[PDB]
Amino acid sequence: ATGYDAVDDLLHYHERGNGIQINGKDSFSNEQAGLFITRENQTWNGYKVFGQPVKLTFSFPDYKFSSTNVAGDTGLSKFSAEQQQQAKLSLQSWADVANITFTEVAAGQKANITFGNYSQDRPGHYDYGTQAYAFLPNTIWQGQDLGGQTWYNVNQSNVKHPATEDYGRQTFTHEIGHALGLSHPGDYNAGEGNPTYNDVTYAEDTRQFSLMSYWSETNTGGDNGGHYAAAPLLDDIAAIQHLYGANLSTRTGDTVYGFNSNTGRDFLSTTSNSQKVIFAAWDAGGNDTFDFSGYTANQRINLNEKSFSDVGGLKGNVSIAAGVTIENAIGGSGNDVIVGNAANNVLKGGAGNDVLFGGGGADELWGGAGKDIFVFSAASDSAPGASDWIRDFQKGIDKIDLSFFNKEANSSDFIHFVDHFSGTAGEALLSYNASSNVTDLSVNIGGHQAPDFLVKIVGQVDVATDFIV
Ligand SMILES: [Ca+2]
Ligand SMILES: [Ca+2]
Ligand SMILES: [Ca+2]
Ligand SMILES: [Ca+2]
Ligand SMILES: [Ca+2]
Ligand SMILES: [Ca+2]
Ligand SMILES: [Ca+2]
Ligand SMILES: [Zn+2]
Repeated sequence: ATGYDAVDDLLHYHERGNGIQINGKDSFSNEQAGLFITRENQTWNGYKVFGQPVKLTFSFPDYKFSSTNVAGDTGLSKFSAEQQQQAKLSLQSWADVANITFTEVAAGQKANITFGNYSQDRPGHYDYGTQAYAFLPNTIWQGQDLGGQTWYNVNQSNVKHPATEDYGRQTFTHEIGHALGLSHPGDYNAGEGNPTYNDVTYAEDTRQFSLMSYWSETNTGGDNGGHYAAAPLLDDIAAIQHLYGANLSTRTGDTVYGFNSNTGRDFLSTTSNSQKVIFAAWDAGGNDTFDFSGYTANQRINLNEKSFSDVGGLKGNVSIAAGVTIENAIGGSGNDVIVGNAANNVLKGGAGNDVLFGGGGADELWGGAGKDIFVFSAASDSAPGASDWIRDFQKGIDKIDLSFFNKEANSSDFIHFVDHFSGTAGEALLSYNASSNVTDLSVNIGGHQAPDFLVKIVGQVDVATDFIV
């Protein structure tokens, strides 16, 4: 396959919405999913009151063991230090993406959101079957609002030890989601008490898209390698930003995600090949980098909004929220596909045989070691006055892929190299400056005397060996 083939594949990964069908189910857009996840229309600001900020209190009540909660469970207890630590990280991950402020109050004081353990379904009888539950805002029961109560079965090791068992951390984030107004992404009525993914309302009801889902990411072709996302995923972000607005203050500086991270978030960071990230990135400003340099797997990194990447040997485990511009990407030692966006991007392949695609804007492309391919598919990819730079081209090793153009023209003779321009569309001209070590690649795509495409290349280029046309 050409570099362009790989780029095209990654660009059309997890297409959604616009009425298409997936797995025999309706596909929802990110926006549609956010609305459906919030279909109960309940918020802490009121019924059908959307887009407004909120300040909420939370606490860890000192629940009495022989007490019985509103759901009929007993053997209650206070959250441990470990549970409190992880719950606070889950709270923060919601506050990162929407205009929610969380403030802890004392155990005995009235709080909007509470956390408690249960262990028995009736006195003296331990429950090994259930996991957790919570009540949405404005859930009125016997005249009282249950909204904000969250409850967890501490017999489950993941609930007891969420710092080392990542399903426990996901469960905290999930139940807080309910406490904020999110539902499961379907009611699964057709399942009649024994539901499966076959009972979803829309195809993207999986853990690839929402941690409010219980269905495996594999149902949509994801693969999280046995791990569970700690923090709100792509459609969760749409849902909670619908409810309380997008947080425009978050990570507005120059932010590095992955290796060498300055996020100060465990779920956005890694320090080793074995530590696998799973996240949907929310970022409100600055010049940002997806640094996946420390992974050995073949990776696919897409810097477009709402798009999915294959990172660290997982599939569809990294994504970028709607409205977010991520500028730079760094691949690992594997054979990577790296696709930029309309902004100026710095793309670095690292070792391995990589495919780089800058797209629009003035991009800076580093193949690194290996046999790399730099792909172009529009004049606007590298317009005179905003040219791409390929900063480390090695003749006889790297390649420039212009194959899109002759495929589109259905002609082997559209793109062709000449020693001088004539005005004929398709002409390509190489000009080598041995003094500066820079080669110019100019192409007349649109059919004018002045070329409308100019790539600047550090290094010699051998026309006989270095192109895919
Ligand atoms: Ca940033
Ligand atoms: Ca940015
Ligand atoms: Ca690489
Ligand atoms: Ca770009
Ligand atoms: Ca490389
Ligand atoms: Ca290279
Ligand atoms: Ca470009
Ligand atoms: Zn739930």
